[PDB]
Amino acid sequence: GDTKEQRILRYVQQNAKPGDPQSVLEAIDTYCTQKEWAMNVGDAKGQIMDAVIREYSPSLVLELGAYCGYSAVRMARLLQPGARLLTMEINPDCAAITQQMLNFAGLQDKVTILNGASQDLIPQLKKKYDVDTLDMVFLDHWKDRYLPDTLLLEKCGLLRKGTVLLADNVIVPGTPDFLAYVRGSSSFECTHYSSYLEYMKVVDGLEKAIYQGP
Ligand SMILES: Nc1ncnc2c1ncn2[C@@H]1O[C@H](CSCC[C@H](N)C(=O)O)[C@@H](O)[C@H]1O
Ligand SMILES: O=c1[nH]cnc2c(O)cc(-c3ccc(F)cc3)c(Cl)c12
Ligand SMILES: [Mg+2]
Repeated sequence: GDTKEQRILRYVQQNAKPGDPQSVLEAIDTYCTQKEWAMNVGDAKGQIMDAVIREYSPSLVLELGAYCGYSAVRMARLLQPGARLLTMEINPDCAAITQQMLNFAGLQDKVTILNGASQDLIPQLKKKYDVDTLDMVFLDHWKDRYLPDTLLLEKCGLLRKGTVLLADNVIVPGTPDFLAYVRGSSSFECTHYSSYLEYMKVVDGLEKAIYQGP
């Protein structure tokens, strides 16, 4: 009766070392490679995300799209003490898996799961979650939302000079509108990171777009 996501969690629960985030990541990677593909950011693009977290050391990170919690584990494990991750997930079943995955890895104290559509939650961040500004945003939910969620973040005043946006899948499935925006706009300084689609040999990439403000 397991969903694909419950199958991933079941595999982690019996194979990974409890309280060990790295072991959790390794187990998910193993499942997706050997048994059944899933849309985790994956290890190859994961290395790029790790480098970004390490370089900028964000105290408040926002993730759009949690799924099974793979990327939340990846990022949370690298956050400095005192730092926090907020992750938005529209699907309550995925939000449940993500919560269990974080609990297993022992990272539940660094992460808060917000349930609902990013378009609905973003305007609530300041009032309802005491957010000042964000240090980093990881966009990895659905391609049609990348551009409007970015403008929504700006409109709500959640980005500041230096805020790092990191977008997954800007090549496959591809996000031409978002790319047109960050690359064409003086409000952003951009870097493309070429890599591979999770657990595949197909080329994909991340885009890092750093907000310069007005
Ligand atoms: N508008 C939206 N707001 C919040 N979540 C959304 C959304 N549109 C799609 N999603 C969710 O975004 C997820 C994309 S898959 C996310 C994978 C994850 N970032 C990882 O690397 O581990 C799905 O679980 C889907 O339910
Ligand atoms: O919808 C997605 N949201 C967040 N990340 C995603 C991802 O990393 C990959 C894919 C994808 C790419 C190619 C393919 F053949 C099937 C699926 C999707 Cl579709 C998403
Ligand atoms: Mg993705």
